[PDB]
Amino acid sequence: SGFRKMAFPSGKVEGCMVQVTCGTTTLNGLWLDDVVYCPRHVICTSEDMLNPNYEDLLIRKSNHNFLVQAGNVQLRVIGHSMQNCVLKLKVDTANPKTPKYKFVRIQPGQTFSVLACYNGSPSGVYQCAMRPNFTIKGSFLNGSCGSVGFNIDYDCVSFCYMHHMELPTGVHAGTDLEGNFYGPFVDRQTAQAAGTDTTITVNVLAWLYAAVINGDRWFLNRFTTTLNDFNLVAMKYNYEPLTQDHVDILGPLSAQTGIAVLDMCASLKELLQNGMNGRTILGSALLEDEFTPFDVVRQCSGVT
Amino acid sequence: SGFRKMAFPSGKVEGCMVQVTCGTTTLNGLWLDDVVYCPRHVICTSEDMLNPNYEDLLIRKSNHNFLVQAGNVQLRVIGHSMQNCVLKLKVDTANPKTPKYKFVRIQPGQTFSVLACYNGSPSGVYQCAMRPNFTIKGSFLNGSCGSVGFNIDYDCVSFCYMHHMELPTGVHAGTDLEGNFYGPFVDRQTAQAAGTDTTITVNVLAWLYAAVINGDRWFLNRFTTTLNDFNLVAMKYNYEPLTQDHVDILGPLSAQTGIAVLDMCASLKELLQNGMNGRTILGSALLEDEFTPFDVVRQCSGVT
Ligand SMILES: *C(=N)[C@H](C[C@@H]1CCNC1=O)NC(=O)[C@H](CC(C)C)NC(=O)c1ccc(-c2ccc(OC)c(OC)c2)cc1
Ligand SMILES: *C(=N)[C@H](C[C@@H]1CCNC1=O)NC(=O)[C@H](CC(C)C)NC(=O)c1ccc(-c2ccc(OC)c(OC)c2)cc1
Repeated sequence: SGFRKMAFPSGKVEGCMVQVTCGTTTLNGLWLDDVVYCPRHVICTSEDMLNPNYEDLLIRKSNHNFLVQAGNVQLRVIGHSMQNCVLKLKVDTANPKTPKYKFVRIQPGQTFSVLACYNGSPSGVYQCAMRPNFTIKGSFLNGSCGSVGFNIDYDCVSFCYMHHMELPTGVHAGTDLEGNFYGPFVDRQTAQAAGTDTTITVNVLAWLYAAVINGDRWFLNRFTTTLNDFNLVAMKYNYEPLTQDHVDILGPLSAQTGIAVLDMCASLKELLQNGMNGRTILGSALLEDEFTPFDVVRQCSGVT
Repeated sequence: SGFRKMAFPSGKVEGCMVQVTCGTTTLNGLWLDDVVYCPRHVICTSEDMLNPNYEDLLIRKSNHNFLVQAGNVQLRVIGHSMQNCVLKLKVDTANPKTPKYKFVRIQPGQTFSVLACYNGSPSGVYQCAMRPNFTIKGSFLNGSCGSVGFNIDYDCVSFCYMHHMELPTGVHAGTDLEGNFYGPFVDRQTAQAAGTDTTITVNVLAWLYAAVINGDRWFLNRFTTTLNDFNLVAMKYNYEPLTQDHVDILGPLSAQTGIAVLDMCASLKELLQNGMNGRTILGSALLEDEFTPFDVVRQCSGVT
């Protein structure tokens, strides 16, 4: 009965990772059915990444310029189209390991597992959150583009993220599986100012609930607050304003711990204004905000 | 170019997870070749866990009392033997998804990925470290026993851990894949005092090196120390004594950052004696010690 940052089992996703090569650039691709999805800047020369006119680059590209490798057995491309910042390649073979899958655009605050890939082979898996400024604080090196972010519900994989770029502040930006960027970002080597990153307030509260479940409960005080007053101090500390919707999501958690949601906001209020005083909650000296209420429940329920 | 707690891709391991049921108790099993490994306390009734005489329990067990399920297709047991705290069942079918595998006993401080399973289906994956007192601080609920810990080197899976038990301090204990417990623990519902948990000193230094690689470098001071003097303050702070062996492991990291290992020990010395002063390193306000020098390199190298 512990609590750690968990990631979805990656097996169902590794069976879709291929290596896509165009010219000299090589990256990762997602092979579902007879289609392979990859970032469109695979057609970019290392000097064209400064200001690329992607439309006048794809016209000079034919099918045979794309070398799709799934393991040491390569795939023949038959058709290729572009959708926003994603490239779609039609291959003469449907991936026999294709799972039940879905393309969903997630919302700021939601979490997902990331399968970091290099040259089409998986290197590792870790859990990420979509920050309110639509960036993510992942770990990515050269060739990691095309690695995807995903959730798993029983047997169906929800593909929500594909890696594209690293921002000047060290964080990361990418697109949904339809090629549409999360946030006001474009595939272009230029300084792109990410917005101010607020803290996902509803996630911090769910994390504090997972602590009470896990014996760590020194932070519960004898105070209380209202949703309006708690919100007022939350904006001074760059926290997301808590809505009645958020309160209702935490409700299941509130029911299992017997601590009203508004009373937990009170303990978080005094925690924000007075600090942890060198103490730690669930082995961290910071307030963690990359655990959605859903994540806490499924971890304390053994959801498979 | 970020740094997060990564876990090995789990795909090669999920293909070995089965459900093992004996009487009413049901847990997870590791199906490699024509053998299935599982914790021996599957033969334990919920009242016999207080003081179980495992030898006089296995004799009253035959082959047909063990229901091995791999998915919704069940396996017939033909032979069963006991090895320390592990149970081995001979099945009439070799697992066609068996990988290149190995059974290795790891050492305190080493890290491995954990595939948390329930009813034979995987629920998630996270990274763990073998604490110097031979416990681990994982996340485990009822039915998680038989979940394994593993490392992956190219194509070969190194099975090092199998979950057995939770200790009173909230941490976890288990065996190697030969049934031999890590530490002075036994499979028995009784208060088992874990030893004092020291901090894996060599791991903290490697983590500080990953920070310098990642731009976070406010902690490097203009001081220096010797291995002997640094060790003296390390024992007052319950840190593992640093050996010349540890220094040589960090060497590759020392070479990439240009910071002598002994100078990094100096920065860690003053960090231990003066605190972070509310600052954070790599997004944590604590000194992290679950990153081996190997883990840092492979993450900054894209090892697949
Ligand atoms: C995909 N394979 C990579 C993955 C990146 C590179 C290494 N780590 C990653 O996460 N994608 C890219 O390299 C894209 C190429 C585009 C899509 C054509 N570009 C970038 O990731 C990138 C990095 C850095 C800057 C940058 C410019 C100017 C700065 O000064 C203010 C600055 O400050 C640090 C950064 C731009 C684009
Ligand atoms: C396997 N399926 C489980 C997994 C455990 C239970 C829930 N979380 C886990 O990690 N294994 C067990 O339940 C084993 C059974 C043995 C091997 C026959 N036992 C325990 O995990 C266990 C838990 C707690 C105690 C305990 C006793 C006395 C205390 O008071 C001082 C105390 O303090 C908290 C704890 C013993 C054994």
